[PDB]
Amino acid sequence: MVSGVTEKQYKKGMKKMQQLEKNAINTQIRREIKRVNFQTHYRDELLQ
Amino acid sequence: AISKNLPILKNHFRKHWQERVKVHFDQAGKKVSRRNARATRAAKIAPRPLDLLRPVVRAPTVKYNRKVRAGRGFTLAEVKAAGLTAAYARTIGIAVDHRRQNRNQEIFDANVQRLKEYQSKIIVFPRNGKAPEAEQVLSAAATFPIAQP
Amino acid sequence: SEKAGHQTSAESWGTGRAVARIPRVGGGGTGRSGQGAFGNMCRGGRMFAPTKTWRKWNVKVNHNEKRYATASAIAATAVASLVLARGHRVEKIPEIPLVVSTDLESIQKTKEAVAALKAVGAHSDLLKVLKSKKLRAGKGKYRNRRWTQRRGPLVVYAEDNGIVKALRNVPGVETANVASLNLLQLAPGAHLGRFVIWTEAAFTKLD
Amino acid sequence: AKQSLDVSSDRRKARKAYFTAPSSQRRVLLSAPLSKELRAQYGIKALPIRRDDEVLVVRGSKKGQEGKISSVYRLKFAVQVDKVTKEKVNGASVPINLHPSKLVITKLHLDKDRKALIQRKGGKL
Amino acid sequence: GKGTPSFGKRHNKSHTLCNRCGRRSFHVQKKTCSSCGYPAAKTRSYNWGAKAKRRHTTGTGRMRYLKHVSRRFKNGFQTGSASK
Amino acid sequence: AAQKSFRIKQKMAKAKKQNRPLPQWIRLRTNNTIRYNAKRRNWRRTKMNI
Amino acid sequence: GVKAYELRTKSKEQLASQLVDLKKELAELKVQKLSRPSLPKIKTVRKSIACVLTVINEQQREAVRQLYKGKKYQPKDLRAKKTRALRRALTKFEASQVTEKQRKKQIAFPQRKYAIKA
RNA sequence: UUGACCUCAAAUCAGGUAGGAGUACCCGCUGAACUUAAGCAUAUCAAUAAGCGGAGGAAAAGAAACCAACCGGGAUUGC
RNA sequence: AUAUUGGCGAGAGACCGAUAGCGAACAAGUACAGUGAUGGAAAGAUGAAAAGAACUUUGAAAAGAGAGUGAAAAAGUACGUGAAAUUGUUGAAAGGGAAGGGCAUUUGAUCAGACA
RNA sequence: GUCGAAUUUGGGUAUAGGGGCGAAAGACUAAUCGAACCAUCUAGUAGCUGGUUCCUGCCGAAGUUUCCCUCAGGAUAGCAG
RNA sequence: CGUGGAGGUCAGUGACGAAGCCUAGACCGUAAGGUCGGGUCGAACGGCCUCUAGUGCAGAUCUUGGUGGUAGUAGCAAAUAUUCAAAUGAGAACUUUGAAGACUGAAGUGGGGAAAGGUUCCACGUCAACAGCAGUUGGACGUGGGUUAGUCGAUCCUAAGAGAUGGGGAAGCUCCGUUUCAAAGGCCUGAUUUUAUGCAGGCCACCAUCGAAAGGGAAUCCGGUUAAGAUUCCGGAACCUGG
RNA sequence: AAACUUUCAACAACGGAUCUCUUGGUUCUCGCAUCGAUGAAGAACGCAGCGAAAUGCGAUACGUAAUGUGAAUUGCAGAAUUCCGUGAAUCAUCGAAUCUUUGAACGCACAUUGCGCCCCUUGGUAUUCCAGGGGGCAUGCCUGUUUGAGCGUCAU
Ligand SMILES: [Zn+2]
Repeated sequence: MVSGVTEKQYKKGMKKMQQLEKNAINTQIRREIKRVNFQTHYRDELLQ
Repeated sequence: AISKNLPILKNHFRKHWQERVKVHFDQAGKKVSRRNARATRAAKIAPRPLDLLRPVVRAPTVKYNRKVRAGRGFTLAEVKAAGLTAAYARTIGIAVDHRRQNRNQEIFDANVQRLKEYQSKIIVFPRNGKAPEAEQVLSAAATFPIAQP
Repeated sequence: SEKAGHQTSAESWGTGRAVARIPRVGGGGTGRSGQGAFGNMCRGGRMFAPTKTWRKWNVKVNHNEKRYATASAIAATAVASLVLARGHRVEKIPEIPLVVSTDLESIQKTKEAVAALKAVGAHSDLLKVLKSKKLRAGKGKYRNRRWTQRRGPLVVYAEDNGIVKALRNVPGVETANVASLNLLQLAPGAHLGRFVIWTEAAFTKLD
Repeated sequence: AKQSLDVSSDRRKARKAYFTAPSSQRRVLLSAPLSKELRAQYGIKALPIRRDDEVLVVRGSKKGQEGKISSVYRLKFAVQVDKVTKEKVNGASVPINLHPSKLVITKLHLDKDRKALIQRKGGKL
Repeated sequence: GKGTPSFGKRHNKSHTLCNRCGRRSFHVQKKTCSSCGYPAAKTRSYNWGAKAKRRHTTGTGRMRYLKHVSRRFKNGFQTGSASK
Repeated sequence: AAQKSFRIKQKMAKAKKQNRPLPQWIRLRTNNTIRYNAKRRNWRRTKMNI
Repeated sequence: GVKAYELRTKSKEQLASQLVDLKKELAELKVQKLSRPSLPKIKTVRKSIACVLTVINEQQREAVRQLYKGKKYQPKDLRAKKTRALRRALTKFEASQVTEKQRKKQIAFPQRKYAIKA
């Protein structure tokens, strides 16, 4: 209470804080999704 | 490859030659530095010149034979003939070479006159802690230049 | 920087995989591991022919050609059709090889000098300058080239006594000595003609 | 123009050296001129700004409003004036952040070490 | 299986913390850290690891003492009382 | 583990005290670029390799 | 809140007595800080302790300085902290040493001053 | 019996010093192959990279057992 | 005299201008991966000033619609302008196993020019 | 299939790359082995594949000779501007 | 023709709206492209003579970023199995309680632990995200509390082994070897307090050190207690070591 | 015929291009020479009235002393005329100090917050036992002091 934020501002700060934490997660998944499935030594169990 | 009528040319850029390139952009800056050094030296030696008195010598070859030039320094015989000492000479603005032997008289009588003129033409102050100061001229190889015979 | 683009260990994966053959970063746990590298095409890669330092920045010119051009540019001053084409407002000038007294080399203030250049008829060129101060176009004005003026008269002397200090501040006006005359002051942008103001003790020294 | 090698004509350095400037250089950057009567009385044009000085505004939407300084906020590069405030929509008030260049001093909060400052500048009593 | 099973038998470390760089590099069957031979007096560094020679070299840390020497030289390594 | 050392425990304590959000009053400062805590860590996602 | 200009005067025992009460003050403030959100007095106390301790050591240092005064070897804490090299290097005496030959030469044939004009 | 000498040791003896970091430049050792040769092995890349040792603000070199074959020059360094 | 892609301090550029330029304009050798050696990112801009939407009302709440601040919310922290792919609503039009195009004209829509 | 033994197994420990270990399959050596992984030399070379960015105008071919460890390539004369 | 920047010039345009962007609206040019009107928007930008380049993309299994059709599709199908009422709540197939039915069936779906993890433990509050449906629930989110040892273990010993010294090698980073070809060391009486040693008064010839939370090993039990700790705390009753 | 599909425009969306900006880089130039056993570089841990970082710092802990400046810090709370002054301040300057555990790292060891020894001192009935506080114990090498060895060697 003394150090600035009251309860409703704690709520309104937490919400946007969480949101900006989730935005970056959506971005990281998008920007990794291409070269996450890129296997160095996949064996391809098929010859005949 | 080899393509047409063009000269054979040797170009020595097979080594990692880009590690070693010296491009002299400095050429205008270190000229300034050299001048400033000359200048502050001129004050650290306040009446004296920057350069010493050097002698004339035949430039050695069949090619440069006819062209005399400034050498390193005077010889002990030339000094002795000039009524001087090899150790007082260096205190005043004279160079000396202990290696150069002289076999020619036309040069001896020249580098002796260069030392007779010098002593007549300079002013030497007594040795103390407030020695007087008159003036500052910088090129004894330009007031005692080197003309050909 | 010579190590631009090559701050990276990257070797191709090759055929077999459904990707190109460009070098590719390796590892995991980030977005770069797999990305391309070592290329002109590749983001985070180098450029084509990185601009090297050794390059003819400065150019030789033959001394007599420089002198030929400087004399030509000195001559074009005397021609008012070129002076006026080049930009200068001289329509109300008495005569064009404009000479004044050599008591101009000795005045020290600036209020005393602009009063002279207004008197011999250069007021319009100075106005032209200080009415032309516009802003530069593009990415030069955050490379220490914010402003642009138009150029002004060129005052020519024989022995500076305060005049150069005086006219150091007025916009556009340049000063020179008859010896050490500069082509970049006489033919700017390669445009012959420049409103020069000579002193009689300079004009005589020219011959 | 300039003539020295020690001072720069460089935008970038000159801007960094303003925004990262400490609170001791921000004392003299936040200076402000004096009214004509005070230029007469004390023989100066301008002084740095101090709390408890009394002031006038000559440029802005709040021109002509006088006031006394409430606080010099030398991190925002601003001053805050008493009697110069907006009623925020709730009914609270907030003072407007000024800049001292846009002001002029009407009356001076004197002190030793300002009397001295004036006397070195060439002022009066 | 050489994969998904044999990742299951992975529960004993071949590495733990060095007392000189503080990262998990101290091989313990042999007692030498792999980023700065710890028992060794010299710090491991090779001029092919020019990136590694940025992650550990001077300027990386606090520079408790060395940050002040250019301040001390400028003043001439003076000493004693500050002033009046 | 349970039968652990002290170096380990001390590091775990640090990682605990680091595992808090961002204090909201940080966000109200006058020139602030810090919206959240990006060095955040929880035992499900990322293991700290000590 | 106290000030060292009025602590240099006092004695070692008065300063210790001025310290072991600041410590009680800080002790009780670290208790009151639990039944209260903010106790800012606990900073001015914590800096005051240091203002005392600096004084104590700067009194106990001068007493050793003017004990090892006029002595060839004094402790390393009190010795200079120049760089290692500037302590390992030579002194202005050791470096100004010259053979008798050289000084004989120098008072005989010193570097004169001169100038080139008639 | 004792006192010397020489040599070798010991001491938490008095006083000192060296070790490691950095390393663009510098001094030495050690030392490759890709590559070029339209093949390749001598060769070249290269008396390079890598590895090692060691100093400074510059280092190294330096006042001739030198250049030369001149009517002879005159430490070294660099352009 | 010479060297100097290192360190300390200074000055500048016909250089890059946030996929560029140092890998890093930002809490970057950071987060993160790997046993380890090592690898190694992304990410700048509200506005002059937070004046950062008091208050009313529906709603479980987010939020919405009114109000209001502002020069401007077609600047509401997902905030400079805000392109394209892609998408929704509206309007016009056509449409038998493709669509689109070229020449020529009808019909419709739009523009033209006054030659007052 | 074998299931009291040439058994199974944790932990500690030794062996490290032209080297280890191998009841031997060229098998295993951190999803990697007819020579691991990391970085550097390294923008390795490629007579070989792929691509190579604005308009109009004027002129406009060759696949043929000779030599080459030459035959998916160069030099050479020709053609062309 | 066009692009980024440079020198001259139009005393060039511009907050009375520059640049940029949309415009089956207009003009010019064969064309590259240029110009205009409208809307949007908000701070710098152009024509001309010349200079200069990191100067013009439909392509490269191109690089980075982003977005689509397929597609509300494949499909969320092992582990025998769920149901009724009530309470809570905005809201209940999934939360809580109760009743029923059933499973693991003691080589377990129980009770503890080693490695490993690291606060996931417990409580209070809470649902934007996570729990590939839901969610009032939670190993999630927010705030906090929490791990008590003379006897359990580490610590001590040594195994396989690792590894300094002295020494010897090596250009050198470092290697061999581990008692070796070393002058390798303390400990006790008289001397009774000077305790420094005269002798003493002789004792192997040793001679680093690290290395096992499963080997060796000095000593502990009951009951009770907490939201979460206990062979640790409380109470009682005991033991070992060193003094 | 509507739905549907396609094309164009308006408005709204997704997305973050272009335009403008730039406390950043890069390159050139000039000047200077300044790490460490007086314990460096680097690491671990911890420190603020409310901070996880970055920056600073070390149990004297986003700092003390000293010097200059001469009234702020400001996110909030707290301080407040000491403000015509030995004096504000995340100020600047910096010459006095502190400087945990470490690290060449130095008592031995270190996957241990492990085990010692000497001196002074205090307490417990205590030169010997336990504990607390303060200060020391590394190796190679040199100059010198002290002690000692060797039928190596001299004189007696
Ligand atoms: Zn380490």
